[PDB]
Amino acid sequence: ACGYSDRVLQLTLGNSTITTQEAANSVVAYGRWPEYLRDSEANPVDQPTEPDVAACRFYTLDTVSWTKESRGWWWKLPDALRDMGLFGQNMYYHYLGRSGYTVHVQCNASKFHQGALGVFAVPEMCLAGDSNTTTMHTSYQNANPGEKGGTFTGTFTPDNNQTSPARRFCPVDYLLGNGTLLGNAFVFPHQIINLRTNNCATLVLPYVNSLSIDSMVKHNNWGIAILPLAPLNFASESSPEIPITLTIAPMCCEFNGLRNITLPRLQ
Amino acid sequence: ACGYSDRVLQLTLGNSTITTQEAANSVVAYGRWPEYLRDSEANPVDQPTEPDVAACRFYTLDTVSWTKESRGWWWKLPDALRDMGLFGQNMYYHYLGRSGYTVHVQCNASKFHQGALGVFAVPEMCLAGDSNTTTMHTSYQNANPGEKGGTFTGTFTPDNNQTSPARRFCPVDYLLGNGTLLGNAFVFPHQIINLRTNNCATLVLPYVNSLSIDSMVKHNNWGIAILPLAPLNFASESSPEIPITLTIAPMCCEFNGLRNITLPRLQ
Amino acid sequence: AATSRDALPNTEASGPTHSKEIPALTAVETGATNPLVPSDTVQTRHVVQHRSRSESSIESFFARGACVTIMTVDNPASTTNKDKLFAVWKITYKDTVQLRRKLEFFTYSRFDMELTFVVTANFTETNNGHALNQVYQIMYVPPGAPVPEKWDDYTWQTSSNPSIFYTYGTAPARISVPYVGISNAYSHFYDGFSKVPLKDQSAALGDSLYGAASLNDFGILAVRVVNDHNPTKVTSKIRVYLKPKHIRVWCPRPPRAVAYYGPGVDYKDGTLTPLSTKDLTTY
Amino acid sequence: GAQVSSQKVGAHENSNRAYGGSTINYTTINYYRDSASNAASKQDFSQDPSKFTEPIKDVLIKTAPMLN
Amino acid sequence: GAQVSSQKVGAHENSNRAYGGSTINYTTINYYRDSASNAASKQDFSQDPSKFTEPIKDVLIKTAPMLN
Repeated sequence: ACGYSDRVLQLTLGNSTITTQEAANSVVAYGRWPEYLRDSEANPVDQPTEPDVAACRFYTLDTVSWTKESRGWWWKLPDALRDMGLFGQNMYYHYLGRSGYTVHVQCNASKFHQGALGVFAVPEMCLAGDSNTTTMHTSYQNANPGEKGGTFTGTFTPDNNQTSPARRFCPVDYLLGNGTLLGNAFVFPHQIINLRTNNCATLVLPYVNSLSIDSMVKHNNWGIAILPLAPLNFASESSPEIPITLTIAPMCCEFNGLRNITLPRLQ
Repeated sequence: ACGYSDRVLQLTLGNSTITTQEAANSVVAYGRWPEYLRDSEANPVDQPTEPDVAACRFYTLDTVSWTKESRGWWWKLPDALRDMGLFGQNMYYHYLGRSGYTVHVQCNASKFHQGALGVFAVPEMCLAGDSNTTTMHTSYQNANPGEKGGTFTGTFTPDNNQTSPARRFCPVDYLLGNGTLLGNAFVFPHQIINLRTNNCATLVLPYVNSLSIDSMVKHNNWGIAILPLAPLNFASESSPEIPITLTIAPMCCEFNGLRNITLPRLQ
Repeated sequence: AATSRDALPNTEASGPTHSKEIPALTAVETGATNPLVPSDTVQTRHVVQHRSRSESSIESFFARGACVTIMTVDNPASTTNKDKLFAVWKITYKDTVQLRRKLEFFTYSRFDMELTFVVTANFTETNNGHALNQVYQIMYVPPGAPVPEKWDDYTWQTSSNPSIFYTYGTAPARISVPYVGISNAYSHFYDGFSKVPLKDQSAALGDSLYGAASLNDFGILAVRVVNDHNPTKVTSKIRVYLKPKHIRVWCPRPPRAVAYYGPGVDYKDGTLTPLSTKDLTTY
Repeated sequence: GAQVSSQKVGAHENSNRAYGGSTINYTTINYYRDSASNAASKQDFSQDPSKFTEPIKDVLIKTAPMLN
Repeated sequence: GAQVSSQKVGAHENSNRAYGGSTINYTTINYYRDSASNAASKQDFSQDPSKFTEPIKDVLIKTAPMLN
């Protein structure tokens, strides 16, 4: 028939609308698409609140610059958003929050650039710290970078300061930060944005967790981790730079047990 | 049959529950009870968000002490709440907000005290300022007292400071603050808490306004104004004091056009 | 209906071609992997494939029973100046590399732990002595119950603590345990903290280690030597073998690449290099 | 309350029945009241690798061009 | 004189029958003539906590006022 060719889409969750044109026909985590909590598998007994449009819409976090020495970036979703409009305010106001997602990683170049960004959505992405003395001692304040997110590194560097430590993650890239080869990482729901072709990757992630509905302030679920597979090159020029920018949208979310406002020591 | 005598009630809007025992069978503003915006009379075209339980529940504002020299108090509802949980956060996040209410004015004494508090719910309660020079010049910061609310006065006192004025309302009590006799004020939806009998008054107020759904940050709707009709007396004692305390609950509310957060100069 | 012991879809025959059909060409961006069958990039004959995946099934992968831990305990002479040794191991597979890597391929798991005990024993000291066939008590002390103080204390009365009395030299003891998880699958990987830090509190009062969930998920095993202080001191070792029976797994995470370090995914330096050398142009 | 099932014999000579014809069964009896004590019945299934191999917001025909 | 009963399986994979359908049973056989020797059949009941919670010389309707 017509130009309804896989390459063009028009996401509209909430009152925001993405409309990409090099679009590599999107991924739906595990076939399973995001949905609300069926009474059959519900847990908490009160009335679950549902921001619906108030939250469900697309929130652009902040852009990351992408050079030659760029070694990758990583977000922790449940947290990554914590500010972004009402999904930020509802986030804290409740003890329990089950939320699904739709991550649209935006990044386009000219026909003359080259490179491939593997956008991997890892469920329960436990990245490893940096203290050869004690394990897991990584500090919260530091463990949840939010809107800014963290960034993979070249080679591991042990934190020696011990009068008082730096308590951060030292996520090495070839080991996908969680001590396990990147080349094998293509097992999680993912899309490679390969500059020649598509100029974005869209993965719809349905809430996955050992519990019906769980916490948010505490426990994280999905975690995005974008790594440059094919390093960026442009013309015999010292160094080129394109700006990768993700926009996430919390879908079918619901929260239980309203309280007083949570105010975590994020500083 | 049983003790389902008018004197006992059990309000449950949201996850909060009031259960008074001297309860004077409640008032429903104008027969009309609070409800959502029927498509037939809707106005703004986007999807209206509805906090439902997230907001609908009962929020206790702060208590007011009630002595002999007490001359009355007044709240501006749409505003009065502005903080109170999510109905506070949703309040600001949208350009339009239609909200209904259920004000339960709590205040009980012993069989030995005496007095009557006329709890009048005045729609569009425009109280008068205090500058015999310019009219309506009353400042916002000052015009919206929130959780704390304002208080009626004995006799009018003109604001003379004019290098720069005090810009406040000077609401006289016999004139219900809006230059109109109190004795005639029994025309608005109301209940007199008469210490001998009932120890609370419950008025359910359905959103009333010339518009389908209007603003909140700006335009106010209902305004409560509690005035001591029968002054408080107890035993040949210098002065007695009972503490009146209201608890409001925003019902069938909905808000349109999400934006960035509003942050009014309330200071 | 498609069980694990079926027989892979038989290879269909296929001759020449020149179609505008383009099986061979993919485009990995879609993340989808071309389900190309041998029958596509070559002319195949009609093979009647008998082979079946009956052994690689999630159930059979974990069909063997792995050694979760070893437990040293010993019965010394009454006159021993030191207190009598009764080992106490906290139920948690994460002690040995083997079963820990198998489970770790998957994000979540629901299994029925079927614990078996191969208990052994020798005479410590050079002294030439004798010992009447010892009997051991393997008391399961549920998360939160009181962990045993002395070797012979009240805690061992076990009025409500699932315990087993193994007589030395006999068919190795076995006790099946059903999914004892608080959640709906044991989370092989927990991202997030057990206590959120809150501004109106001291940095200490509300802190916690990353990845840690429940203080005592599975539980603890108290194992004593039940007999009394005997002149000939006999040390014993109780190797516990856990075999996940009725099991289920979710989200296929990539296998551990570098040597394990502690209960948390963290990794020590040095061990950081896993691969081997090979010339990009030598078979 | 016998649980008789068919084994998957590789048609071995004098095993009971094969290339001379016949089937092979084995009796089972759950003995304990607590299910988590039954013998792992090994009669497990097999799903299609699609929820991992072929997961897209559309459908993919192999003979077709990938990036339409 | 077999005593076959149904176990209360938690619909576990390859346990015999669950979310693919099916039930799970277990055979029992009283072996001793003296009843006080049989295995505690665990198929115990549950009464209403009323003879302890709600014990009154009348009836109590919850929505009603306690002290009438």
